[PDB]
Amino acid sequence: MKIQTNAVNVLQRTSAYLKSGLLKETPAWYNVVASIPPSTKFTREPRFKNPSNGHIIGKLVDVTEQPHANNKGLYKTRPNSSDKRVGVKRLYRPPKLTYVEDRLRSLFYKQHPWELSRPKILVENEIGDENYDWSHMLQIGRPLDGESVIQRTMYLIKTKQYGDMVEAYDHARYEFYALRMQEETEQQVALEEAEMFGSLFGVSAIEHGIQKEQEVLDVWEKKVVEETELMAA
Amino acid sequence: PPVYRLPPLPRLKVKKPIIRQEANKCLVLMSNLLQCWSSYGHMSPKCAGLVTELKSCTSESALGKRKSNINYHAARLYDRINGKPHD
Amino acid sequence: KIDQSLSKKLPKGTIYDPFDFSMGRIHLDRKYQDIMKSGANPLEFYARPRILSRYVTSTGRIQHRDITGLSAKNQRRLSKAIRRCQAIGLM
Amino acid sequence: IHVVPKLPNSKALLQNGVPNILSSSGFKTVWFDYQRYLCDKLTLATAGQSLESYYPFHILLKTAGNPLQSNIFNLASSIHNNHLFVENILPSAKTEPSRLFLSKIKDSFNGSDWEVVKEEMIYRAENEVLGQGWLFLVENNEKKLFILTSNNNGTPYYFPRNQSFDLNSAISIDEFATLKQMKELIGKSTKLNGKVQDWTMPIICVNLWDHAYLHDYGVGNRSKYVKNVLDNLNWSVVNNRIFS
Amino acid sequence: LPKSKSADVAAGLHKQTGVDPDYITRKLTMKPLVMKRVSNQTGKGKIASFYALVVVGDKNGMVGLGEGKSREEMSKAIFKAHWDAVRNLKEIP
Amino acid sequence: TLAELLGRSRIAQVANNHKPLTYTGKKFHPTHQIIETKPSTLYRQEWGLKSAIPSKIKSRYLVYNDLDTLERITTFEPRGGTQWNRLRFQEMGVPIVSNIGRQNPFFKKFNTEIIGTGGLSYSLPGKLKNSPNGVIQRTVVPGRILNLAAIGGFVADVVFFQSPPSSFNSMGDFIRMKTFLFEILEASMEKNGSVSMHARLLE
Amino acid sequence: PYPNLIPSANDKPYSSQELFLRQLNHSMRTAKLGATISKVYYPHKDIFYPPLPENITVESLMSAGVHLGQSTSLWRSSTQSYIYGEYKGIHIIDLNQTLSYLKRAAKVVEGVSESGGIILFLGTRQGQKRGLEEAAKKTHGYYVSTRWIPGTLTNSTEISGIWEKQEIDSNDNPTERALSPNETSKQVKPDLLVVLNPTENRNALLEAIKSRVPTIAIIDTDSEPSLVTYPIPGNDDSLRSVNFLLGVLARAGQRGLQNRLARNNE
Amino acid sequence: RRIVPKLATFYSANPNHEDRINRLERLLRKYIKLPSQAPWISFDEYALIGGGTKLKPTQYTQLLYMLNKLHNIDPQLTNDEITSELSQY
Ligand SMILES: [Mg+2]
Repeated sequence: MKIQTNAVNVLQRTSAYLKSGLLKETPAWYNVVASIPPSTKFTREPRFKNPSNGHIIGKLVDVTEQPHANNKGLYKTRPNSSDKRVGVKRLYRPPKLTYVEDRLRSLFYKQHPWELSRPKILVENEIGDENYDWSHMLQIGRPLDGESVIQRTMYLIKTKQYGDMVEAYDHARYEFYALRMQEETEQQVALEEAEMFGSLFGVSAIEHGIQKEQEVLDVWEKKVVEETELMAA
Repeated sequence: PPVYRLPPLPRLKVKKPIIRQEANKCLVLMSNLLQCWSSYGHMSPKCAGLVTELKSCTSESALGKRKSNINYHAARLYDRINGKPHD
Repeated sequence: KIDQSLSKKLPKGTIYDPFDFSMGRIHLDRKYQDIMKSGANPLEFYARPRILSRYVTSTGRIQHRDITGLSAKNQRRLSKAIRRCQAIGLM
Repeated sequence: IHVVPKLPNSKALLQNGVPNILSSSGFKTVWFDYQRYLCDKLTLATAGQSLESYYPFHILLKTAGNPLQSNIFNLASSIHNNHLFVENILPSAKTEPSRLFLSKIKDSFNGSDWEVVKEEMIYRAENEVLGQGWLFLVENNEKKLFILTSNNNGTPYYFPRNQSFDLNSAISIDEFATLKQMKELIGKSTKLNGKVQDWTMPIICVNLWDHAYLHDYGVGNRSKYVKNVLDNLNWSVVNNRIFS
Repeated sequence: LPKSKSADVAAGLHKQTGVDPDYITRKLTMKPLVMKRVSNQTGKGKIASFYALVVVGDKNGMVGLGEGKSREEMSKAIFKAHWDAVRNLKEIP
Repeated sequence: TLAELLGRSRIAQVANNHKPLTYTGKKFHPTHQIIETKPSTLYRQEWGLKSAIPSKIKSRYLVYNDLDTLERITTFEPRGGTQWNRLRFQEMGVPIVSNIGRQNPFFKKFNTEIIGTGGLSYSLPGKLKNSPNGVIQRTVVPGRILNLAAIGGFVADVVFFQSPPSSFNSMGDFIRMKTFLFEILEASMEKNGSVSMHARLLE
Repeated sequence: PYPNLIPSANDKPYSSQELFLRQLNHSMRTAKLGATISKVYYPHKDIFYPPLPENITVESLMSAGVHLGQSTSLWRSSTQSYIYGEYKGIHIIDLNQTLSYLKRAAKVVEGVSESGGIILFLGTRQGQKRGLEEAAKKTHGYYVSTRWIPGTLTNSTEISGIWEKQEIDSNDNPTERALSPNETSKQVKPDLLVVLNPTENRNALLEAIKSRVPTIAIIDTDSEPSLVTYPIPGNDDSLRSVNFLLGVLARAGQRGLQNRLARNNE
Repeated sequence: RRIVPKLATFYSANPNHEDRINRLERLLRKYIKLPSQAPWISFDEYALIGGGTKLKPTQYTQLLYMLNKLHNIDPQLTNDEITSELSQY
């Protein structure tokens, strides 16, 4: 798609019309568009930092900047093949955003498959309003999950209570587990209490599941009989 | 595995919409009767009920009972589902 | 009594779902369904007809890369090995 | 996130409590701390769920039928019930009980007096609930009122979670029969969630938890506390939550 | 109840695109550049069509080209070309 | 910065995977993060993803792989059955313990293997569960026999005193129709992450 | 209120209607009681209470989902300057940039509303209609949800020929006098076309630039930004992000309308 | 003064019909909680007030749906405004 001249040069085209006398009366938008000009500078702008990491895009490590011996003990005395190629496309193509937390997230759900079954609302509430002190896991607006663990790990890393990342992660995991156990106990005892004081639940979860299975089975059975009849004939 | 991307086509549409309907009951009965009359001589009473069933089937007309719209979804969603590069 | 094709046997350790009992599940299962792939040049197996015969049709034809599902280079090596085999007595 | 609502003349309440029934400390224990705690617990339970958006009453109604997630129901029930109780208490936002309300009472309790009804309520409170609970005077789809006790976080609204009597202790034959009838009714509902229709509305909630009385009245004298509450409650509020 | 062609054009432009009719009538002056007769081989037969191509322009750097076409006689095609030209007026530097 | 906010935010929180949504093989645990909406957000087709999701979907839960693909459609499946299996398991209340003599992993470079249970149960084994009728010794659960028995979102090995002919042989391969009661003995968990339950048929 | 309500007898129970009324009364007074729920997103609240252009932040835009661009494989490289980076196989739109463009767009929307121009909100996607209509109501403006018939501005006399035109004060009072048949047949062109899916209605954009009308559009990471006078970089696919931007624009135009009304009164 | 279109739907395909639907939709929204418990104008009859030649079957069916639901509001709870809006049809 070519860069369209005629979408942004509107006021100029109308100003010409007004000058001529093709237009007797000025549009409502004319003064407003004059006051607030369009961009009209549709450039490819280069980028020098990856925002997520903070790696430098533009720079090249020199031969003089690498004085000491390489892996396999060879001193770099020349530019290599890649150091001669003009790496301009890297300045312009947008950076792949990388986070240390993504790896931790991946690890957590590998270690805890059934944490995936806990449903996750992705529809954000005000991201600016929140204010979580990751001294502890249990934040108010946020629920208990692998995310909270990971945030705790990051906090530990920052504060240097656990200098190592792995140890901090383990600690966060152990904090999580206790909380989860407590949550589990809460629900069961609440259920027990309800049973004791004459509460009545019409459909339990397992009963519901059985009912759901039953309809499917009924559907299958009629179909299966028809299929057997077809096979016979 | 080996993915296969098509070029830009005029219109994604099944070439022939074979419906794949079931074969006729009357025809089947007639074939069965024919098979029976292969064996057992010309007209023995092993195929006494089969002939009657055939007659019942082919009383009002020679055959008993007398389209697949997949074009609509392909036609609709071709432009989306393309990996056609921008304008 | 009923045939095996119209009833999905859920394995012992597995999870299931209400849907999993259905005809539609069985249909879905029906729809959705080695040493050379492991990463060793097939031209070691030219004195091993037993293993090379796996990559060959009942008559003796070599199977296509669409069928066998190999890396192109690895497929061509396998083919070479097979042809070497049949040049020799063995295979 | 669920947070406690701002009561009218809050600073005055903090300074004093409630003129007759609750002290400055005793009111703080029942509301300014306990209610807050409850709200925090409810938030913790329902942080990332779909329940976060809903009000406590609506949460309770959603949850009532589910056997699991009873903790959420309990918390939601408590929060709503406690604020009803506080609303009943409040001095302003002298008012007498309404004429209509009195006529309804008369219709219900065999033409008895309001003092007699109060006395019957306090007797019920004394006898029925052991430990914690709630004491409601409710109104159902049949226009007559009746007294409804609940054993800790039992709602007056939805009869399967009335939580009206304790099966931890021994029970009567009549009570058992009533339970069986309720269960049958529940089974008759025929929905996927399995939740009956019910139109019970609370007119006078009272908080029989120890968070209200225990500071002021000690471990005994819960009956006395209940009597005091009945004597001095916001009647305008009660009148408002009476007519259809 | 109720040059002329140019006035009618101007009026039509004023309806369609809010352009000043009086300006179109007076200051703009047109000039035909090409005036073909053109045809299509239809099953019916050879179907002729009058093609015009008509520059219009106020003589103060405001100019527009326009083309128009009619199966009926060339006057209609020229009118259409004129219309097109006035729609496409353009300030040259 | 914006980058930091993005890293924090709820789409970054969902750990990425390109596992099949349709996997006809053996499913021992959840593959994908289940994602729910509220009813209000569903009503205006918003799931907190890149795009709107089709109005044909009326279920509140789903599973996805890609926010947007080359085909101009998010790769999703509207189902969250795995949560219900977990909830069923919780209801059954049979605590998972390692049959091998080992310490409970929740108490005390990276190991990708499943730490104890995958988090379907954080229940501890030592508790009893009282009721009006009394202290429940035997856990009663309804299930279906297949030929193995399907018991509340899990397949389980079964044992009995005598094989009942009247129920079985009357309908040999339609045993799935009739729901039978079960007494669940214990739940062990193997290295692959499969929950190996063991039930007992009651009559 | 409720004049046809037949109330049940005092000895009898409540009727169905009476019961419903009682429930409504309960809901109004004492249902929303136990707590108040601060810091949570209600979808409807973005349409009926959108924030002013000033008070919008990057965080709010991110919450809306405006940052989520089309895809890595569906990239129009024309839009390169707007994009921040890629993540989850998706280009992510620089949101400070988005903010500045939105503000610029909001200001021009306000200006034309102040001048008494015809603003036209174009939104062909499924869920967009209601919010679009609300925005059109907010400023005394116009909208299109059902498809844009090609040539509404270029071929106005054929398409928009047989619909009623009106007269208007310096205020917005109909001043109902009879429009002459010559007075009626002239085209009534918008002074701002504002689209929510420019990629889906290229035609409308083309018409606008031919018809000499400034235009605003939510340019996603696959859309051509040169095709419009005032592009707002952002997520056009999700319904809520669009509504947020649209609602903001409506609010900006509403303000300008209010200012115009005030100066008329003066 | 300014010459300006009447209907906010002016630029849409069938503006009059859209406007008519909008009022009914607004009413439904207003009285959406009111509990629910025939002789509607024809397609041709509706066209004369509505779109005319631009009226489509789908649009008419939608209009009917909108009217029917409004009508279904329990007669005791119904409003004067609703009945006035339905009077037309
Ligand atoms: Mg898009």
